[PDB]
Amino acid sequence: AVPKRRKSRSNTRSRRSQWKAAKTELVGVTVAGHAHKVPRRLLKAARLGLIDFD
Amino acid sequence: EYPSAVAKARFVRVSPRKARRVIDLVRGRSVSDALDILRWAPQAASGPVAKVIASAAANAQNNGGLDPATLVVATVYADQGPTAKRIRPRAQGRAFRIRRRTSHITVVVESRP
Amino acid sequence: TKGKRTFQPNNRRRARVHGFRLRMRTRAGRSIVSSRRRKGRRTL
Amino acid sequence: MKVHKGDTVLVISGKDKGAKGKVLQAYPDRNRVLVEGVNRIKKHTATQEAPIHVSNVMVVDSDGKPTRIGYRVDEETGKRVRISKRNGKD
RNA sequence: GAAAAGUACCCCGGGAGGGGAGUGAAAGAGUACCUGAAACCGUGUGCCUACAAUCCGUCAGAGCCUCCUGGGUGGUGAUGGCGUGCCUUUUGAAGAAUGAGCCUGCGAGUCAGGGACAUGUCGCAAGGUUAACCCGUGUGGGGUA
RNA sequence: GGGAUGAGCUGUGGGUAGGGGUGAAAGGCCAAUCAAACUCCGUGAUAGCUGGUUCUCCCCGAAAUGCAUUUAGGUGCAGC
RNA sequence: CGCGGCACAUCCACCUUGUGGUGGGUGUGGGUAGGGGAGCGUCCCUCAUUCAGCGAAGCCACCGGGUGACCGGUGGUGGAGGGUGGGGGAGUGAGAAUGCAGGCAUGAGUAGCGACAAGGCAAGUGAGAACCUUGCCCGCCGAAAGACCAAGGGUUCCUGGGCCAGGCCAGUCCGCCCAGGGUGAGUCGGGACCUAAGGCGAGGCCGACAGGCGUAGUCGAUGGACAACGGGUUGAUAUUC
Ligand SMILES: [Mg+2]
Ligand SMILES: [Mg+2]
Ligand SMILES: [Mg+2]
Ligand SMILES: [Mg+2]
Ligand SMILES: [Mg+2]
Ligand SMILES: [Mg+2]
Ligand SMILES: [Mg+2]
Ligand SMILES: [Mg+2]
Ligand SMILES: [Mg+2]
Ligand SMILES: [Mg+2]
Ligand SMILES: [Mg+2]
Ligand SMILES: [Mg+2]
Ligand SMILES: [Mg+2]
Ligand SMILES: [Mg+2]
Ligand SMILES: [Mg+2]
Ligand SMILES: [Mg+2]
Ligand SMILES: [Mg+2]
Ligand SMILES: [Mg+2]
Ligand SMILES: [Mg+2]
Ligand SMILES: [Mg+2]
Ligand SMILES: [Mg+2]
Ligand SMILES: [Mg+2]
Ligand SMILES: [Mg+2]
Ligand SMILES: [Mg+2]
Ligand SMILES: [Mg+2]
Ligand SMILES: [Mg+2]
Ligand SMILES: [Mg+2]
Ligand SMILES: [Mg+2]
Ligand SMILES: [Mg+2]
Ligand SMILES: [Mg+2]
Ligand SMILES: [Mg+2]
Ligand SMILES: [Mg+2]
Ligand SMILES: [Mg+2]
Ligand SMILES: [Mg+2]
Ligand SMILES: [Mg+2]
Ligand SMILES: [Mg+2]
Ligand SMILES: [Mg+2]
Ligand SMILES: [Mg+2]
Ligand SMILES: [Mg+2]
Ligand SMILES: [Mg+2]
Ligand SMILES: [Mg+2]
Ligand SMILES: [Mg+2]
Ligand SMILES: [Mg+2]
Ligand SMILES: [Mg+2]
Ligand SMILES: [Mg+2]
Ligand SMILES: [Mg+2]
Ligand SMILES: [Mg+2]
Ligand SMILES: [Mg+2]
Ligand SMILES: [Mg+2]
Ligand SMILES: [Mg+2]
Ligand SMILES: [Mg+2]
Ligand SMILES: [Mg+2]
Ligand SMILES: [Mg+2]
Ligand SMILES: [Mg+2]
Ligand SMILES: [Mg+2]
Ligand SMILES: [Mg+2]
Ligand SMILES: [Mg+2]
Ligand SMILES: [Mg+2]
Repeated sequence: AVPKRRKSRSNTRSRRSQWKAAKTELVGVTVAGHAHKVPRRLLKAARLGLIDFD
Repeated sequence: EYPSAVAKARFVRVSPRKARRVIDLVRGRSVSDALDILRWAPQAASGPVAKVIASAAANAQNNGGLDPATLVVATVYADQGPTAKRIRPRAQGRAFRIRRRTSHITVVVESRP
Repeated sequence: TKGKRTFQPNNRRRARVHGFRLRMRTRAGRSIVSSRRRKGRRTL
Repeated sequence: MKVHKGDTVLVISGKDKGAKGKVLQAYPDRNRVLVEGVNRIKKHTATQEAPIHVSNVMVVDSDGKPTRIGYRVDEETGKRVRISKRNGKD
C-alpha cells in the first residue's frame, strides 16, 4: 500500500512532534569532593568512581 | 535585555531532525544543566550540540567576560545545511536516493539571575 | 547460462573484433575511424 | 611600457593622491606597478605595499612637474628614447 | 573583493565549526563567497484550538492582542449562515473519468515568398511599379526586361 | 528432482549477420530487446487519434441538423 | 422598483454638425465553441526628455490607486542601470502536455542495513572503540569459507601518514585519501621456433563500380618442439635476487 495523498502540514507535524527523546532522570552526586549530575541508575557506579565524568 | 554570546556549529554531520530531538531536551535550561543532560542523553547528536553550548558558554565567559554560573541557553535551534546525495542500488536495477543531511546548530546563551 | 552475464572481457578478442587494424581493413571501418576523428573522440 | 622600474612616478588617481613614489617593480602583463609608499597595505604579521595599476601613475619629470611622455629618436643609435612633454627633456 | 588586503593573535573545540579581535566602503562580500526569490526547514512570539464531522473559503460576528487617536488600524477568529477543488473532455464530472507532490526556470499559430484572397492605411493615378543588375560609407540614386 | 562415458559437460581460438544467420523447431536465439536486432541517417516520418497551447477587459454569440462521403468519433457545402 | 457607478448601441440638440466632442433621452450589458473591438505587463532598438554610487536593476515589507491585465508611493536590501513620451521590433505573459531541468517535500525518523559460522573477556591505542591492535577463550569452513594459475582488473601490493567523502552503523581501521617505495629470468609463461581451425592474401580469377573468392605466401594456440632444481632472504620480488 502507498500513501493515497500527501499529508498536510498539520497531520505530518502532529505525528512527528511525538518523535522525541526520553528524558533521563538526573540526580546530584559528590565524589572526590566535587559535585556532578548523573542518571539515578548509575549512582552506584558514580560513587565507586566507575563513571567517566568527562 | 540580557548580555549574551552566540556559537554556531556549521555543517555538522547530523540530520537536523535528530539534532532538534536532542536540543529540545536542553532548550531554556542553564548551561551547566544542559551540558549534564547532553552528557547523559544516549542520542548521538548530543555530542555536537553539547560542544555548541560549551563553545557558546566559553565565548560568553572569555569574550564577554561574564559569569558561567548565571548562564542559560536562551535560544538553541538547528536548521538544515546542504544535503549530500548518494545512490543506493536496490532490487531489479532500481537506484534509490540517500540523503546525507547536515545541520547548522545555533546557540545563544545569556547571563541572567 | 544461469548467472553468466553478456560481457565476458577478453582484450585480445576486443582488439581482434573492434580494434584499429580491423577498422582499417574495410572502407566502412575507415569511415568509422574518420567519423570518430571528425567528432573528436579520444578513442578511435 | 612607459613606466619602468627606476623612474619616479606620481599617483594621479586612488586613495593616495599626490603621492610621490619610485617604482620598485613593474608587471606589464597585468599593467600594474609597485610604488614605494603607495597604498600601504597593513598585512597581518605572520604592513607592505600592493601594486597599483599603471594608469593611475604618471612619470615625474626629474624637473618637478608630472608629465605624459612620448618618444623621439636619438639619431646616434636609432633607439626610441622616452622623452617628456613641457619642453621634452630626458 | 577595486585590491587577497583570503581574517595575524586570543578563546571553545580532536577536528569541523564558531566567538572575539583584525582587513575591507561593505564580511548585510569569509575561497560553502555578487544580488540572494520560491518551494522547503526551524526558532521566538500575538490570537485561536482537546464535544467536534471542516473543497478548508466566504458573508455575518463576539472576544482577545497590537499600534495609533470611545474610535480607528493590523493580527487572530468563539460562534451563525452559505458553500461539490482546478484542468481536460463530455449529453452530463465534486466526481470513484484524465492530468497535476511542491516551487523556481524553460516549454506551443512562427518565418520566407513583388506567392493567393479579403481588408486597414499611404503614394502615385489612366496609369502604377520595377526584377536582376549598376553606382554609392547606408537605408540613397539609377535600372522598362 | 533429471542426466551424470555421452546425441555428455567445459576452456581456449575461430566461423555463420538482419528478410539474414542459427534453430533435436519453442517463432526459439542472434549482447537483460526479436513475427525481422542494434546504431546513425531519410527525420522535426506519418498519425481523420490522445494530450497540451501562456495577460486583460468590452460587444455579439452558436451547433450537436440536412445533403454527400472507402463515410459514420473525419470532412465539404448548406443551416445556425 | 429605489439610489449611486460603469459600459455598449442608437437618437435628438449645441461646439470646425462626423475626426468627432458635450448634454440629454431610449434600449441594452449570463455565456461555452467562436467572431469583432480595445488595452495591461516584459524585453530590445530609435528619437526626445529625464533620473541614477547623495544609490539604478532585481528582490522584500508596508501604505495607497485603477473597470481589468495591473500601477504608484514609502521604507529595507542591494550595488549599476532605469523612468516617461512619439515610434519601431518580439524567443512578449503557463497551471496543467503520465511535459523538461534543478531544488525541495510526502511517505518517515518509517522499511531496510545482503545468508542461519558466533561471538566473548582482559589489556592497549585513541578526543572518540561492539567493529582497530595484542593475548586468550569460544565457534565456523576445511573437495573450501584453504593454497595457487589463466582470463579479467590495474597499483587495489608495502611503508609512513590521514580520517568531514567512501565502507549499508561507528571507525583510531581499511581494497578509501595522500606521499614515497615495490615487480630483477639463458631454463618459468609467451615472442625471437612450428603449425590447426580460421584470418589476411603478391600475382590471379570473378564482379558495372563498390567489391567477392582465392594461389603462392604469411599470420593464427587452445596443440607440437625446447635447457633448473633444493634452500635462504625483503616491509613489499623471487624456479627471476
Ligand atoms: Mg544487477
Ligand atoms: Mg587610470
Ligand atoms: Mg573570527
Ligand atoms: Mg565580528
Ligand atoms: Mg575599518
Ligand atoms: Mg553591500
Ligand atoms: Mg549557496
Ligand atoms: Mg551571496
Ligand atoms: Mg472546546
Ligand atoms: Mg452534517
Ligand atoms: Mg464558516
Ligand atoms: Mg460540449
Ligand atoms: Mg460518457
Ligand atoms: Mg479525479
Ligand atoms: Mg476523489
Ligand atoms: Mg478516456
Ligand atoms: Mg496522477
Ligand atoms: Mg542429483
Ligand atoms: Mg531417479
Ligand atoms: Mg544418475
Ligand atoms: Mg505457435
Ligand atoms: Mg536476449
Ligand atoms: Mg519489417
Ligand atoms: Mg523527407
Ligand atoms: Mg447576449
Ligand atoms: Mg462548415
Ligand atoms: Mg457579456
Ligand atoms: Mg442580464
Ligand atoms: Mg470565447
Ligand atoms: Mg558608497
Ligand atoms: Mg542604502
Ligand atoms: Mg533589465
Ligand atoms: Mg508594489
Ligand atoms: Mg524603492
Ligand atoms: Mg530598490
Ligand atoms: Mg522597468
Ligand atoms: Mg521608447
Ligand atoms: Mg510596440
Ligand atoms: Mg514564450
Ligand atoms: Mg512554472
Ligand atoms: Mg508541471
Ligand atoms: Mg523532477
Ligand atoms: Mg508507516
Ligand atoms: Mg526493522
Ligand atoms: Mg552483513
Ligand atoms: Mg577496553
Ligand atoms: Mg566444524
Ligand atoms: Mg577428506
Ligand atoms: Mg594495503
Ligand atoms: Mg596504511
Ligand atoms: Mg570517516
Ligand atoms: Mg560511516
Ligand atoms: Mg590484389
Ligand atoms: Mg582472401
Ligand atoms: Mg593459411
Ligand atoms: Mg606465430
Ligand atoms: Mg599454447
Ligand atoms: Mg607476496
